Amino acid sequence: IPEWKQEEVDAIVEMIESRNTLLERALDD
Amino acid sequence: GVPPTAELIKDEAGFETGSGEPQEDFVADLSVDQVKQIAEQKHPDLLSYDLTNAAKEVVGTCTSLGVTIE
RNA sequence: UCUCGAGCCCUAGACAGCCGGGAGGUGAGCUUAGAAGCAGCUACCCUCUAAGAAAAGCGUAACAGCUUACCGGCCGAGGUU
Repeated sequence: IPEWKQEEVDAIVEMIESRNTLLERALDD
Repeated sequence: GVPPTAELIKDEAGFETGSGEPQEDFVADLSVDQVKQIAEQKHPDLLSYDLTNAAKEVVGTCTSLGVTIE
């Protein structure tokens, strides 16, 4: 449950809002 | 292209060589504006988008030679 | 080779392998005719960014070149101490 993977998903979601698995994760949110 | 940093500094700085040990031996100084100009001459050699960052790049070679700022 | 235990990592993809990326300021400053990761001394900072040392090991007269770090992909189950 690494913290950097969590900060990433949020970072990604912040760009979509305005690693493939992390992208999917974000897209799924 | 445009000449390197090490030199563009030793010009407006008014000195020829650096310091055997930087940050410990401040050889020269450079006003913020002076650094704003150099950053303008290297716009092509630097990757930064804004002038702000371009500075951080230049403002990174000085303090490492005893080139304080004001 | 068999058996028992502890720590840590892992399907938010672990360990290994293979492929791709490994970038700019800048070939840092000093010393030196020259030294550009890599003779020696000191410092070891910030841009772009998903990464990429002021360079861990070879290599060169010095470059070049080949790779480690680091990032991404393929793969898919335990792996490592």
